[PDB]
Amino acid sequence: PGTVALREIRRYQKSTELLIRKLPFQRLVREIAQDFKTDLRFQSSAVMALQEASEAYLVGLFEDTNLCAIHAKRVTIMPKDIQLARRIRGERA
Amino acid sequence: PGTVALREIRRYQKSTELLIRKLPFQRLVREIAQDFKTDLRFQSSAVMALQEASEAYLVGLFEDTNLCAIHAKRVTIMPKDIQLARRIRGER
Amino acid sequence: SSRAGLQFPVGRVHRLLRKGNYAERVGAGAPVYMAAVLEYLTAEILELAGNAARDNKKTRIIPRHLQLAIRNDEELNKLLGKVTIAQGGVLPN
Amino acid sequence: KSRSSRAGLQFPVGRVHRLLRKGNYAERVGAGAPVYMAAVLEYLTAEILELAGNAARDNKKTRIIPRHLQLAIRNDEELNKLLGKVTIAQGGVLPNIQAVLLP
Amino acid sequence: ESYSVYVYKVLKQVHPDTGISSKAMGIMNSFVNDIFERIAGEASRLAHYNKRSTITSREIQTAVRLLLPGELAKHAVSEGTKAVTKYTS
Amino acid sequence: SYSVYVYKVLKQVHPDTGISSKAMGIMNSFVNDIFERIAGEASRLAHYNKRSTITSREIQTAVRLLLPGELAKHAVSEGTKAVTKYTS
Amino acid sequence: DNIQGITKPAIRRLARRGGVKRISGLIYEETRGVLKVFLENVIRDAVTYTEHAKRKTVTAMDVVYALKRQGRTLYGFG
Amino acid sequence: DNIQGITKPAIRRLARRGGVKRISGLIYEETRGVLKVFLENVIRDAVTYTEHAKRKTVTAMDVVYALKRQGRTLYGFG
DNA sequence: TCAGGGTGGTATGGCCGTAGGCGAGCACAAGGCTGACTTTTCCTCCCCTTGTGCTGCCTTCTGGGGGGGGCCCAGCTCCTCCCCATGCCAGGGTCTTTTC
DNA sequence: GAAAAGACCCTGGCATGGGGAGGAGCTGGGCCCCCCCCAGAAGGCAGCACAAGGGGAGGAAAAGTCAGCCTTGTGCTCGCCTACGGCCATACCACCCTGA
Repeated sequence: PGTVALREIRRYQKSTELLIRKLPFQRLVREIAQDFKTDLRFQSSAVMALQEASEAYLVGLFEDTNLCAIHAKRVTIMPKDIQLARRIRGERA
Repeated sequence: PGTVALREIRRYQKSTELLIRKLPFQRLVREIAQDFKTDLRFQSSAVMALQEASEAYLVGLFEDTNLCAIHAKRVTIMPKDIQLARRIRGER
Repeated sequence: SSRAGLQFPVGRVHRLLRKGNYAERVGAGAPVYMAAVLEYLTAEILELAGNAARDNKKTRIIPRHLQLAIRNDEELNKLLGKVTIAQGGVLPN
Repeated sequence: KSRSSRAGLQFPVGRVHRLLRKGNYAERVGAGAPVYMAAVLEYLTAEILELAGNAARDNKKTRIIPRHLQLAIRNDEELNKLLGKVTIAQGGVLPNIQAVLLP
Repeated sequence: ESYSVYVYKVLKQVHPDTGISSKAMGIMNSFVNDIFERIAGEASRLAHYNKRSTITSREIQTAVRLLLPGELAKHAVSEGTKAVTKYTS
Repeated sequence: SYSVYVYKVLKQVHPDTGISSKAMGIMNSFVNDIFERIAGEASRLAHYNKRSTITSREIQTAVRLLLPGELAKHAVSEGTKAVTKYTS
Repeated sequence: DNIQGITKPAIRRLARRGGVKRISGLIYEETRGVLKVFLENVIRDAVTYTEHAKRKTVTAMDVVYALKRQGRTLYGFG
Repeated sequence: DNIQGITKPAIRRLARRGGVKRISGLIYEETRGVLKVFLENVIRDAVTYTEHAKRKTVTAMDVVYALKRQGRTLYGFG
């Protein structure tokens, strides 16, 4: 139960596509922006710029969470690894 | 062995002095700047600014190192911890 | 400053704006706004740094009080998150 | 006369001049600032593009795509440090796994 | 740029007993000379974003709420619109 | 938009390899970013010494502050070569 | 409600891109909260820029500016 | 060779200020080489400004700007 | 030593007309993706032991901190002026948009 | 990516205020030395508690399977928003003197 994970890593590191479905992500963008301004409109490139950055922030956060996991002599990443990574990069202490 | 370390923690956390000796710090600074430009003078305030920046940087690093030890179920901070903190920070 | 009720110098901030090359034209409300915002922020950071001084049984403000007040907050700490306050020490934690 | 040939350059020293002046960076702008900041960017572009073209030829391809620019930037140590806050769109990540993770 | 004369006035209105040491005055000079460049570096590029040439209370308002956290920007903007209103009037 | 000059540089270094329309919308952002970087640093360098002009000394110091290591060394060399060729 | 459109396969795919081999079952909600905070922080700045330019539509550059305002300059969107 | 002037007691006091309880035996040598690169960066970004201003005395303002350009602002020295 | 009252002007900006691109909304398949389930293997987590490196303490000896003083190169100021960068206009060369 | 037409400012020429490079004067503060002496560092030893290895158990990810659903690629429409244009209104800059 660790070989499919190793080929999944080798598959999703070689590719550059967007791993979050565009329609639900655009719905999330539109549902968040509403609390700031009602009747707001977006371009296609506004959504595709929010997503293309939200999918690099999360990948970087995961490459730091994995480092915390390896530090703790572990392979299963846990929420406390994310918390440590965020605290140390200063995102939210 | 460790209660004297907790009282030490309290003492050096309640205090704002410079924990590195000023003359050795100055000689280190003037040794470092010699590589860049020889016969380079320094102010007193310039060296004090460097020592205030460095002693806050190192103190801030030793707080991330302690987190990287509490993560690994340890109390002894180690170079492994310093490198983990300095890599997650972005410096390494 | 007298017309706008500002203890910060509206004329001086106007001179700083014009000489600072921010734009080629500074309006007549720009330095009035940006001498009430700085004045308010200074008042905000002095309130807490004086309350800390009252907490250390001292009639004087010191960088220790300033760092203590700035860090023991939520929004001032977020704003001044990459600032080194000389002779400030660190919060007892 | 072409001041971007008087220097030996290919970036427009004239357009860099007008951008330096319009951007409000100083009340005056010298006569060598546009030529210096049209050879810094030309050299930096000629470096990143050469590295990305090499990365594309390593993938048996003949057209640079954002993946190759990201590969070149994140593979070179200097460009890593220069572009350390840059999110290259449609770039992916560097193919790399931990050694504590393999069987 | 010394604001030492003015930082001392505003303290006399809030704390009429507490003083500032010369080391803590040299810090508040660095503070005000820092949020001054912070605000009018955001209110500067905002004009260039709009291809505009004038920095006014519309751009200062935007820069303030673009750099100040949460309830701070809700108050920093509040004081300014209470200032420019009196200045023009 | 620097697309034509990025094309010229690309054709000069790698004359067989081409560039995509989205690998070109990154070079434009790259050049626009590393312009607004050196130009802001040279602006600070002029303002601190209380100058009104920006020249190829404030550009050179900004290069030396921004670019790391051999990048800065070679960029300074190229800038000096271009300015000393324009002047001549 | 739309935060669950970031499905468990999507977060796991992102983690596999980040090199994560094994994923605990609580990582998914943590990543959803994290993404929500990131999006809330960037969109606020983008809409503030849009309101300043008096527009009604959030342009791509209005987001690029909100992203370079956070030290996360984004290349590729003009 | 004045890097040994950052003595083990000083590195331990700096550690106690951060909250460290127990210190390994390689922490001192590993902190010396961290402070060395930090100073090597700042005392290069300050001498750059010094040389530009055609001065030979490094000023607190050169240091403060060299620190500001690395994301670490310092309040107190001008 | 610098900000404020008064004059003139002109350029930057405010307001209405407009038309067209793009952004939102609606069906419609229908296959790829997702969600639920099951088995089971591997990973996490706890417990035990030890032996080793870390701490605490004691003594000695050093070298950094606190002054005092000399001097001597360096940074700041003042005045000259000259050489560099700017405001403005003519014309076309180059950069911008479309088509294959 | 190359060919073809257009339109927008690039480059040259002319007149000009001004910005900074230079020489001189000055003074100040940074380096260098001298003395003391006492607190701090360095070394050594006892002892102790903590990190790391070993082992075992169980439970929670992971892999394979199957059924449902819903994103999306497509087509179509409506309209509103926004960039451009035209006209003109007044806000602030350059300048002249003064008083805080």
